[PDB]
Amino acid sequence: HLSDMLQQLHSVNASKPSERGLVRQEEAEDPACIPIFWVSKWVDYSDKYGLGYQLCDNSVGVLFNDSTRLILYNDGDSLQYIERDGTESYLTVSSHPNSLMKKITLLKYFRNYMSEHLLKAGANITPREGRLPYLRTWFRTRSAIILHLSNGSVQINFFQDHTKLILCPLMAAVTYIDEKRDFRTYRLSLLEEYGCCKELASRLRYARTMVDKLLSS
Amino acid sequence: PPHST
Repeated sequence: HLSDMLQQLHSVNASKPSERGLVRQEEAEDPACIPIFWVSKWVDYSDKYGLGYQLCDNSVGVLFNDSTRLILYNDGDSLQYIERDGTESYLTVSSHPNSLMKKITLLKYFRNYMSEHLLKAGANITPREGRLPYLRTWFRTRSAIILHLSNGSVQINFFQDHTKLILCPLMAAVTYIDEKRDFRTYRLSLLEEYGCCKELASRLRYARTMVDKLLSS
Repeated sequence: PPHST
């Protein structure tokens, strides 16, 4: 759906959202389109293992350096192992699967690390109701970290001001978290009619540049 | 290592 997202993002950037006479941004809000999932926190151990992160529902997952991923559901015991080729597998920790003990151990170490050292992004936001997605890929730039989920969502966490973007092409929407940590969701199509502000417009512009990168990989 | 906020 990365291709569908380049469409929507262009249309709105192509309409000069903030280059309007009167900007009626609040009119573009769509409470129903609130995301189901988004990355709460993350730790970069790619130097030796991979990248750990937590989803807003408290589940945790990791993308290992060997291109395999492991997810631990919020029940604290259910798992989901995805091999490189995308081959999903559903298991249980308590089932004590020898082949995965080392990676389970590492997954819990990230969980413990994020649990005592990091804040939970979007803590003051109730997601709408919905399987669990996994991190497909990710990368950082001098100015932000981009996270691409298996459900098609793309998240961009900006370093400087801590502002965040959560884009979804199924709902064709975007949720913008500002520096006050205010949390809002707009329907791309509407932001094209009613317009939006200057800082939201440039961020969406940066997002198209990030989606381009995601497609060229 | 590098991490989120």
